[PDB]
Amino acid sequence: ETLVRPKPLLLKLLKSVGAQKDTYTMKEVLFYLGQYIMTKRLYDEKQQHIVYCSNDLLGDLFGVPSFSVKEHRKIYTMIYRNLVVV
Ligand SMILES: *CC(=O)Nc1ccc(NC(=O)C*)cc1
Ligand SMILES: [Cl-]
Repeated sequence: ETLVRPKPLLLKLLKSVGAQKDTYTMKEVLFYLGQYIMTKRLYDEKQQHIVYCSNDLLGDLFGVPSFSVKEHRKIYTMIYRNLVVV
């Protein structure tokens, strides 16, 4: 029950999947992020652990063109840089 407040771009991403609160648990942020990736089918249909996020809000957010869902350290860093732990 780490509570977080997302930065503007991450809030836009969360609201695009129906999450309109301003404060979240980290678990909620990760959940919505995964729902965003799935709905927009940003993962590679043949290599489904690879997310291509160039030219998308998620890439603008993360500042990378792609990442593997298995890269937890990198993903947590990119998420942390886009919110404030309160
Ligand atoms: C179904 C599936 O792929 N589950 C899964 C569980 C855990 C992890 N990684 C870690 O817990 C670090 C990957 C995939
Ligand atoms: Cl932002």
